[PDB]
Amino acid sequence: KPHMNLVVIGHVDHGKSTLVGHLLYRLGYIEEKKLKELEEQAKSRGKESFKFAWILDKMKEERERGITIDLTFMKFETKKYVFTIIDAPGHRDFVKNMITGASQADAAILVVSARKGEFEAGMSTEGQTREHLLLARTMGIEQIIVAVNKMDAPDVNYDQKRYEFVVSVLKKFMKGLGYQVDKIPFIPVSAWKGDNLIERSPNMPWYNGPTLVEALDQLQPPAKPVDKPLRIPVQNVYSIPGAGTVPVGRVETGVLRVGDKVVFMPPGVVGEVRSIEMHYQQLQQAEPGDNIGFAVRGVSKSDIKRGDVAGHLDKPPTVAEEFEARIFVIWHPSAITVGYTPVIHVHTASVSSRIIEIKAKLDPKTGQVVEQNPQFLKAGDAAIVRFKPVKPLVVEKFSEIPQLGRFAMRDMNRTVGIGIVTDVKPAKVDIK
Amino acid sequence: SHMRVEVLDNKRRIVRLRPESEEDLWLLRITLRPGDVVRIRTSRDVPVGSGRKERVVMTLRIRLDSIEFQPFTGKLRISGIVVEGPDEFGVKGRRHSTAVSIGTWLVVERDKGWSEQELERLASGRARGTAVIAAVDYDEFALAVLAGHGMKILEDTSARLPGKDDPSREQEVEKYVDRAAKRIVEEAARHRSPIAVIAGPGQLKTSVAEKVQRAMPSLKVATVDTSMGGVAGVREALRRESVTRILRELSIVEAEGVLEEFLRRIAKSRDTVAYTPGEVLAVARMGAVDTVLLVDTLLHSPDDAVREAVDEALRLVESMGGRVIIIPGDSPAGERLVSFGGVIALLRYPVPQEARR
Ligand SMILES: Nc1nc2c(ncn2[C@@H]2O[C@H](COP(=O)(O)OP(=O)(O)OP(=O)(O)O)[C@@H](O)[C@H]2O)c(=O)[nH]1
Ligand SMILES: [Mg+2]
Repeated sequence: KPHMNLVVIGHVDHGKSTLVGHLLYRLGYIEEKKLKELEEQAKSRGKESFKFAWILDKMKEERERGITIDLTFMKFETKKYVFTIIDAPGHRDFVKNMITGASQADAAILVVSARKGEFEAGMSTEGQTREHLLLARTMGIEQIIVAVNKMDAPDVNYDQKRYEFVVSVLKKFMKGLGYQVDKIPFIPVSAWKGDNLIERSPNMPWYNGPTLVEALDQLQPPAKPVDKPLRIPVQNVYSIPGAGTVPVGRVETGVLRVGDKVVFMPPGVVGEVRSIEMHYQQLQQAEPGDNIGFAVRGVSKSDIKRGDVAGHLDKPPTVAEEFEARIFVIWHPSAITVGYTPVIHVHTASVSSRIIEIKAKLDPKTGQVVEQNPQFLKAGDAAIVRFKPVKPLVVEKFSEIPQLGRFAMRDMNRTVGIGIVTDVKPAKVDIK
Repeated sequence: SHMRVEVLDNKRRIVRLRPESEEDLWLLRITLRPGDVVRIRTSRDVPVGSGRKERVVMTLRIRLDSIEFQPFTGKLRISGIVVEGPDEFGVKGRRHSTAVSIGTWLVVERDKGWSEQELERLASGRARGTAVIAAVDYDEFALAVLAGHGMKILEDTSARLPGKDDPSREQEVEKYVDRAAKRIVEEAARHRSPIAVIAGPGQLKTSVAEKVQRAMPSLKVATVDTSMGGVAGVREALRRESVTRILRELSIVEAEGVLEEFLRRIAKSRDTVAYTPGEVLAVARMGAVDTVLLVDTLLHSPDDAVREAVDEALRLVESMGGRVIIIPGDSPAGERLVSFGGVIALLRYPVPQEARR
């Protein structure tokens, strides 16, 4: 039974966490005493309609706010598939975390609220329905399900007229991102009530399309790049009793086996894999797409962090001293020049990098070099530029290992640019 | 409070002065030039007499050869060939290298004469102090010390925190903020900061802020909303509106504004900016320069021509109502400048490119 990673994205508070929480509850994955205990806890403090969200959100600041800050991971399965669903933050201050979720994902649930004002917020120039769709695209997600949500709200009330509008707007934009929009479902749902999560909703007879669970089983699982060197971007590091220090991440390429020696780049630390756990299950090997914890003898929690990448000593992850990229400027208020230092988001990592050369401006339609060493770039120029990471950074040529070679450029709480890496100037491997 | 400065001769070539703050030391960095002859009481090791050495305090006149400043050290390093001293020691022709410290008396002789803007520049130093900036998120923490004349990173640190599901994740973030507060206090103390700007997304910054306020209650503690922690956050905070106001008297900070405007014009109205020493001199002569942002390293370039061009252009824009701002290369803004040859200028009106001859 095939496995896939689902990232749940969308603007702030449009209902990602309740949608995931309720879906799990309905599917039979949350005990009554727990969903009720949370109901009590919620109501008891400020929040109240948050009992579903609070089976994902557990951080101190998260409950008080009540905002998703960092990813949450849960397992469930349908008829066809076993799923890791990843609950992402919508708040603009934490889109770096949404990005690490998107890089891990095989497919995305776009949660967008149909409420008056809300939908327009998220689809505005600076809103996160727009941002997360962009980022998901640049991070290489090509399977997307959009759940048009809050369909029960007084100012929506199952109105097919509203649904149709949000779909219209959504489809336009997504089409321009490069999505074959007609091949993707727009499911009117109520995350709070449950409309169209698992069974048909009485309240929306005009739908006829697939439910959420139905859409899920229509997803087609990706390819598994075995016979590519092992790469596991680490998402988190834990010190666990009974295990030792265990990184957690999704295997991107190659295969990992218990007993393998592994190197963490860029720190250059080496250790031996004692165990592999995925969804609390003991594995002897992890294939690409597997989302695992793996215990590592000889490495401590202070040696490795999020954004590091594990590989075999045989062929270690490239650490870029410099790298070359084909980029496209989405937004910038003025002029991008040599010296400009956005932060580069790749796989699970985020590192500021100084543009040290704008090699070329490209035709925005046919891609030919149109100017060498232009003075500056603006939205929305296409260019070839050279980057120098300010700290060590693992990147990989796009043509070799794409998931480690596609990135967003972000500056100043905004998504400025997107790129793919065309060349890497490797740093000298150091090992410990 | 500022550098006492007194012109000794009728030809106004000789000035006695006494740095009383590190900003005064910086003022000397951007003012003194190779060829200036200084006179200090230092001391050196003389072979009196037989196989033995004694350390003797003596006064020398040194033809400055080298002027060097590193922020937050309270020292202006100077070096050159000794042009005069006690003849009993035979020091003439020999290199002397020392440092001007705060309070060190020194007399300096400029052949061309001490202009009147130069004399005023020297005395301008309000002993504006120091501030500290931090940025915290669940990933990184960074802390920096800020002055008019420099910026230095004091802490850069991943918060190798658990993931959120981890039991006692609450305790480990509590330790994290305590660590961050203890560092912010230590450095504000170490540097005599009246102000601590604490930046970051969400509540971490305010958890940290509360604890440093409680430990230094006289300290001015301002939180700023910011996309992220770490160094990138400290750099973002320097650009936020609240910090630009609080820290407005700092050149490092004020630079940020004129760079933002400069870039805007590069995109939207190109003929109203200039950069490069040569171009800035050209438009400074026309009277077109509203303000010039200049990395200090240009003042001390090894090329004589460019030091003369830059000082000229700067003489020019000051004389026709303009603002001149000098920053260290070692600053966020100063690093953006290197691509533009270290100087940019905001022009009062469009000067066409054909006209910058
Ligand atoms: N009426 C109605 N309210 C909803 C629905 N879905 C979510 N809400 C409400 O919207 C608010 C936001 O809930 P969340 O699950 O925290 O939304 P979120 O997108 O996960 O929030 P962030 O992760 O912080 O971006 C809560 O009060 C929910 O009760 C829905 O389908 N119908
Ligand atoms: Mg949420």
